[PDB]
Amino acid sequence: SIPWIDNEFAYRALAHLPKFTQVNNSSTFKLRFRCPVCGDSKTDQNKARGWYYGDNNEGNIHCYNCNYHAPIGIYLKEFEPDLYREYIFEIRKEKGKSRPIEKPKELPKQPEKKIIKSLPSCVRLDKLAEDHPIIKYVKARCIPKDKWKYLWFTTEWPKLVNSIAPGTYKKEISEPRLVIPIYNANGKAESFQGRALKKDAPQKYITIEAYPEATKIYGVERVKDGDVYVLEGPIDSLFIENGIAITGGQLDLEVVPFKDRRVWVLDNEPRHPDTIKRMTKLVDAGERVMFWDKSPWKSKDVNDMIRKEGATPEQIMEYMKNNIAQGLMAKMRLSKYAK
Amino acid sequence: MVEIILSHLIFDQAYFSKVWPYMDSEYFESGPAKNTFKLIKSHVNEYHSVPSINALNVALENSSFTETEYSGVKTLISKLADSPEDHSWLVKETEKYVQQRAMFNATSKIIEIQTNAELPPEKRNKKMPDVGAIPDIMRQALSISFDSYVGHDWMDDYEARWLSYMNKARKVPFKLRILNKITKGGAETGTLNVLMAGVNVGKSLGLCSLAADYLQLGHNVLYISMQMAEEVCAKRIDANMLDVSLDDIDDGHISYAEYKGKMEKWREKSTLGRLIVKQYPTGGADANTFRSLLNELKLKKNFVPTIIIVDYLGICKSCRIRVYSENSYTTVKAIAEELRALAVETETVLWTAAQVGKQAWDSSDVNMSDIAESAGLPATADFMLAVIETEELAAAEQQLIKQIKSRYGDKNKWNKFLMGVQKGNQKWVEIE
Amino acid sequence: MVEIILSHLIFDQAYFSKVWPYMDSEYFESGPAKNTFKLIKSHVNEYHSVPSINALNVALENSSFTETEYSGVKTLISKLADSPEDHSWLVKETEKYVQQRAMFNATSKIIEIQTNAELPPEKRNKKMPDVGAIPDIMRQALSISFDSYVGHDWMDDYEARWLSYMNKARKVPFKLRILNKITKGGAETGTLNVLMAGVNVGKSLGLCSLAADYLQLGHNVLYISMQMAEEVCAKRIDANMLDVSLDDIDDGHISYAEYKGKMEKWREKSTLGRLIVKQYPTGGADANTFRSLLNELKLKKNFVPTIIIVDYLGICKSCRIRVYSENSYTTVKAIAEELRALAVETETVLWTAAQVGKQAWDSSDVNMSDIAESAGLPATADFMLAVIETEELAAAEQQLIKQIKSRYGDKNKWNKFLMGVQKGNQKWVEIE
Amino acid sequence: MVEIILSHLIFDQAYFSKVWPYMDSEYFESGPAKNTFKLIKSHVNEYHSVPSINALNVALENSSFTETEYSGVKTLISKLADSPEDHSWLVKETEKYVQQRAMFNATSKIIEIQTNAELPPEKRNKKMPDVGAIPDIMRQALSISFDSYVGHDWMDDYEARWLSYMNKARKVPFKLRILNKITKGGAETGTLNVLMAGVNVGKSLGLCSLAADYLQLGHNVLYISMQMAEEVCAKRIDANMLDVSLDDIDDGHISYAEYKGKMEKWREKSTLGRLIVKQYPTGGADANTFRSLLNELKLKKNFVPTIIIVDYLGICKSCRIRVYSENSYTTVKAIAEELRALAVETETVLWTAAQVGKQAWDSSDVNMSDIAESAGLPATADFMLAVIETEELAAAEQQLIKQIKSRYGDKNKWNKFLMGVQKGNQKWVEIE
Amino acid sequence: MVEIILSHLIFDQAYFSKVWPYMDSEYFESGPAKNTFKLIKSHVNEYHSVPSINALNVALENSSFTETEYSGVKTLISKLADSPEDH
DNA sequence: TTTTTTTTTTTT
RNA sequence: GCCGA
DNA sequence: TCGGCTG
Ligand SMILES: Nc1ncnc2c1ncn2[C@@H]1O[C@H](COP(=O)(O)OP(=O)(O)OP(O)(O)=S)[C@@H](O)[C@H]1O
Ligand SMILES: Nc1ncnc2c1ncn2[C@@H]1O[C@H](COP(=O)(O)OP(=O)(O)OP(O)(O)=S)[C@@H](O)[C@H]1O
Ligand SMILES: [Mg+2]
Ligand SMILES: [Mg+2]
Ligand SMILES: [Zn+2]
Repeated sequence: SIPWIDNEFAYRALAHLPKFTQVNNSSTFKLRFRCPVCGDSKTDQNKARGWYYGDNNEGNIHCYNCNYHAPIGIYLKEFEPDLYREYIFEIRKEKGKSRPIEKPKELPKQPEKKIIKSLPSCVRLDKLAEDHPIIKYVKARCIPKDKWKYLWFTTEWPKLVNSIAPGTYKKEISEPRLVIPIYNANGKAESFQGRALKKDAPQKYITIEAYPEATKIYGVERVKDGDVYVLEGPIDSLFIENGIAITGGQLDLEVVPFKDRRVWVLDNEPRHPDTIKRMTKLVDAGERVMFWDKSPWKSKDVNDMIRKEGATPEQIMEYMKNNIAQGLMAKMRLSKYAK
Repeated sequence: MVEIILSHLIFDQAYFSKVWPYMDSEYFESGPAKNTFKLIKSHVNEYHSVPSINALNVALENSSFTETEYSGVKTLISKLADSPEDHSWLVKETEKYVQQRAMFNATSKIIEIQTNAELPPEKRNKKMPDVGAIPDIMRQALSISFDSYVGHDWMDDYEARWLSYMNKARKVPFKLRILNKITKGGAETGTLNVLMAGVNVGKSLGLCSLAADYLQLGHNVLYISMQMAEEVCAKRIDANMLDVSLDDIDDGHISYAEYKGKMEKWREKSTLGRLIVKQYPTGGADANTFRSLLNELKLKKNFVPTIIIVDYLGICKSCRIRVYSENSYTTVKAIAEELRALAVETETVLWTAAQVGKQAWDSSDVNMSDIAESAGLPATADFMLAVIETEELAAAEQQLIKQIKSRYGDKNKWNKFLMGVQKGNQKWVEIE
Repeated sequence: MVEIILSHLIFDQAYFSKVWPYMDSEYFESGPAKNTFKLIKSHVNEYHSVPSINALNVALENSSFTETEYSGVKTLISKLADSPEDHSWLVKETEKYVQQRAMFNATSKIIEIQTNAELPPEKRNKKMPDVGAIPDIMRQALSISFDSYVGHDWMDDYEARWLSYMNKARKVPFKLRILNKITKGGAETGTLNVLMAGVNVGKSLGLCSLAADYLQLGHNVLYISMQMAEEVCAKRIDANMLDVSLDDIDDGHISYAEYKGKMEKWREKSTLGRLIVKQYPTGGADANTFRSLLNELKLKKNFVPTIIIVDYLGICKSCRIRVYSENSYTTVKAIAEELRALAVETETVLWTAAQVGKQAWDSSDVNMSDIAESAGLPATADFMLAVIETEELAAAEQQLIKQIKSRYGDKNKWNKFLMGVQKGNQKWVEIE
Repeated sequence: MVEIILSHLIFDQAYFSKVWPYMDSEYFESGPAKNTFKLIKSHVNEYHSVPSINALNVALENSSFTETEYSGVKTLISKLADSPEDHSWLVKETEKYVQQRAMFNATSKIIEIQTNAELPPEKRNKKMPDVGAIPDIMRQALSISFDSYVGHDWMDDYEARWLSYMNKARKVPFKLRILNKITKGGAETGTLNVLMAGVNVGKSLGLCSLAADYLQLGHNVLYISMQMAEEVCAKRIDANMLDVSLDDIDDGHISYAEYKGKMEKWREKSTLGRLIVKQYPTGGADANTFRSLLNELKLKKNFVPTIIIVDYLGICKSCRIRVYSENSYTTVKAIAEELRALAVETETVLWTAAQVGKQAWDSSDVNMSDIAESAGLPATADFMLAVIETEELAAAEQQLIKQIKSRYGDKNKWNKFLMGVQKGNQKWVEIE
Repeated sequence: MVEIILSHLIFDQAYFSKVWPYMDSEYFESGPAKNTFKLIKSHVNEYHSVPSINALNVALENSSFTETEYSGVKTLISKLADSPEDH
């Protein structure tokens, strides 16, 4: 196919549609829009189910509201016959010639730009009194005290962010959150996560990046010799020696260092097929993945094991060190464990 | 070492002429290597030669790949270059890599097979073999080698042909001299023999006659019944070897004292083996089940089989094709393949019986184009017979054997012969 | 289910008497289950009996493990209960667990073998086998079915076989001398028999005649009316038993006084049994529906059918196959196999009729090949009769029954015999 | 692709002299490509010779070009190499590029024509073609092919056809004077031939001999055998080639020393071809298979055959026919058609055997009507030789060969001939 | 009353022997109850008998549905319990 | 790839 | 539509 | 109340 022309024509033919948004991440080109086939919902104007994905080898317009998935050419034929003919002609026009899109291959990225120096409205956990409510909550979390020097407590999280990244929130409503600063390899904070307190925070539990190129892996500065264990929760990583945690919905293997010795320690849910998908994509790369297939505990995360089933960190480490499998060996445990 | 293999596939000729036919797209990773091999294979198909780097660049430009795929393939091709090396290490290392990557793919396949097996019905998909097929696949992968024998090459393979001339395989003799004559001394060990016939005309009768003859010949016989109880098959064998009619057994004409006396007279005979009859429900046993039975017979009863005899081939479970998944031809062909594999493994002269098509019933002659469940049996079987007792052979108390498929001798020498099948004694005699 | 396996090992003798032969420490786990089974194995080795919970705890105290293993084994031991579940389900489930864990172990073993093979000979481990052992390692892991039975021996079990011969409890008489004579004691339980005939030649007439004959012999008969209605079938049965020409019945030649007298006279007989007739819509009943009917019968009334007669097998609808999922040959043979399985489950003679293709609907003789439905029906069946009627036979009121397929006895001793069918009475009369 | 085309125009003589007549300035681009081709055309026009790279650079030096155009042309000129690509792929790829660009140009032209049409007629371009000529223009787009060879054109290829006549480019001799006499030079390539065996003739023997004679002439032969084992067919080949009687091979009269000596003596001769025997199960080989076998032989053994002898036509399988029978007219007709299609597409001579009726058996004279597979095989078989053996000819060690159907020559010229058949040597010799 | 129906389907031979032939999958729900009845029906087909709670737990462990469905079925089975009742 | 009904056709 | 806040 | 989610 011709994905770049597909993206260009999709942008041309979807910009005028209401609730259009050109969501362009460094590897993905997507368009959000209210689907003209269905119209989505009057309440769900911003919750527009019309999506276009052009990052694939072909451009596909999919709407989950009316369940309409189709190639971009079909949409052009059904809605923009003039633009349809334009696209269908120009695709053949450039089809004969060699693809030149690789010629302007430039990187607009930048190095550390918003290096985080100090945290207003934040008091570190080890600096707090033993009867602080957050301290009691983390006692319930059973986090070892020595690592409390890595977590802060705040009450002005929107204010803190707008002091770091102004304009994030139109209102700086005071909000207590657990600020977990995410540092780089050299030890300087490149982002920070406002972990929700109590059962759940009111809104917007998100990790605020200092800049788009900031790291998403927590604890990299504390990585020592030996195998590196990759987990899903920074608090969970706090229970793991040489344990880093990826912070984000995107899982890129290239950005994660220690290709030789990185070990993926994921959740203990054989169900939740997205987990199985992640496991499969990791094993297809021949990566080192830990398997909970022989775990005596049946909780979800390591901290859950500790809190609910009374697991101890040493048991966790010995299970991880004895349950690392790679290649076909990993695939066996993956296959048996999934269901 | 995929880069080296591709480099010497492109920049070398002798390496290609030696290694190309065995290469396949399944032997490379899903990244740039597989796409490069796809382009190379497409060019070779289209022009019958190895392309040049410029040709590969042209094909890549005129290809439907992703930006990542296009960049990777271009980078790999740019990395390709001729490394001057010896034409002895390259071939062996390529063969090693092809075997290693064949085994990885095979293993992944058996893992997928097990995953499919653990799936519940309906939800589980198809076009994937059953768990029982897992060993056979693992046999293929270990057989991959760059020395392929495709056919007999006259003036090139003359040592093997002369060896086949002078030497002859060991034969397990029958007790009927007619079968020895039509098999030049007997049946070879690692063979799947079948006694085809019509329905209720003597499939199991012939199998039991062979079982009784082989028991009298001192071999160790296992009779696996799928349509008859153990008592029924053992009664057939008793009728054959004690010269007592089944009517006499059912009516009780022979006294238990005489029965015990005959049994002791047979037991005191030194040249006697042990025949063991095992029953499984119809569709409840497969080749794996037969292997488990052999294991327990070697352990529990300390009995090593020599003549495995299965009552009905078409009844047995495929052992490799999920039950009620494919058609009849594929299922029965897989059954025959599994049974022959077991026979070759255990070095036992296996016997079974297949059912002819409805056209052959009550017909004075049958042939290969009459097998009901699958016509693939003669391809798999090594010695097949027929029974043509239609209208007047029974009235004359005789039989007729077509010798449909004979891998031991020339089937068109004694193709049709008459056997005096005695139904009351469940035995075969010779008309001479 | 490891906890269940250990609990039923400790607190059951029957389970231990059939699953301990097939048990290895490599099956269960590398955790507390492994050490618990090791304790069980040690306790049975030192003293040849199954331990107790107190004995197991004493053994654990005597044995040495790490604190974590100690706590885990103790916790598992505390979680053991009798729980006297079903035996069949228990053995089947533990067999499935053994097979799956054996497959997992074999696959891990071959993976380790390949991993060692990739290593340099100096670095690699000599203890593991070579790659050539990958196939057999799989098949030995596919032959671990739970089956301790080796079967008969023909030499070490001749007395038991003679005792089995003496047990004629399988045979059921026919109330007709000719049928019993040609079946050597009549039909047997769980044995499918087919009385095939052309359209409007007397299939259901013969089936109702057999139902009446079995009723006069004290059995319990279940007549499954596939085409007619309940009242009509009962009318035919009355025509046979109450000896009143079916027509007379509709022409008032039997007064209600005489009908009541005959019915009460038959009720007074102590040798009379029970006959239940069930009508079913065409293509709406089979082994699943038949077993539902069986359970409903056994609950509503103290009725256990000794004979199961099906009005026509072709009218039935296959259990697994949909109404017209596949061709006639697959679905009808599936129905035949399901009915035979139902018969062998309930240990009842299952009679049914079959239709004949148009080639023999007016022939003096009908052969086995002339089965209108699947040719698998004259393969899944046992005692097959064919009913033939011509102008001369109709004038003589004598249907000709041909012993087309005879599993019970000699198919050629009396192949064709004239029956004395009186269509007015729906009765068969032997001819002397 | 433009860079490669320009480079091989500059630095080649055969490719230029082949592809120049079909190159136009509008085929390439509106930029560097068009200007470079304009320079090439100008140089080849002013001086009737392909410019050199420095000549092209000089032409660039003295020409009307803009600064950007000058830089682009200079860079492209410096980017021209003398890469020695293969010829066939280069021709095919440049033809594909030319056709694609011609299609793009024609599509753009018709689109611009339609755009011009939808304008006020007072304000339009007169030079633009009218709409009614649009189907013609696209035709000119598709009238672009570098090599215009579609079928054999009479009066335009009389020289090539005469060269084929004189060179006998289709015939393949038989090593027997009689066969070449009755075929005007032997059998022809891309043809099928059949031997009609009579009452016991041995279909294998003749195909065996021809196989040999074809071997002694240096032709690559492949004997796909069905009713025989590879060793048996190769043994017949040995009998024909080494002058050793077939039964002597079985007895052992000829020793290993003499056998190996004769084999090496034959190997010393440079006029000896290669024979590849491949076996297939009876009825398990259709024509399509043979195609895959040829692909494998060409790819792996580099064996490109010119003679393909299949053991038996009736034993073969139809390529796409579900119903199979031992002797059916539709099957033999389909098999003959498919085998002849295989022969045509492979440019190879194909031989097979077939059986005739009993009327042909009893009578020495055999008519095309007196053929079991008449109308069917006669229709698709280029050559048909009825091989008949009579008792008098058996005593004289001869056979009566009759040319039943000769697409090669007149039937009656030399119809019947006595052939010196030696059954033990499996050899055919001429008769003085 | 699906919980009661299942509880007396398991812990009662008399109730089962009557109600089972009429019972079918489409009679309970689209949630846990349907899956529990599916497991019960599968076991009944396999062994011609009512499974115990342990057998149902074994079947649930060897099942394919999601974590939500698994939790629902486990909760229902744990909530299954015979009570003194009349036929 | 078998398998069965029905019809239609054709060859021996 | 499902999930997260 | 928001964003991100395969076919
Ligand atoms: N008890 C018996 N007494 C005498 N002859 C019998 C007896 N049982 C079977 N036969 C004969 O055995 C012959 C063939 O029976 P089988 O051994 O079943 O042959 P078959 O080909 O295996 O039949 P199948 O298994 O149903 S396809 C029939 O023709 C009967 O005459
Ligand atoms: N009520 C009746 N009165 C007299 N004769 C009858 C009666 N019912 C059936 N018959 C005769 O019985 C023979 C067929 O009847 P049935 O056995 O009921 O039919 P069937 O054997 O089920 O076969 P089909 O194909 O279903 S009609 C024929 O000779 C009929 O004339
Ligand atoms: Mg039998
Ligand atoms: Mg009827
Ligand atoms: Zn929509």
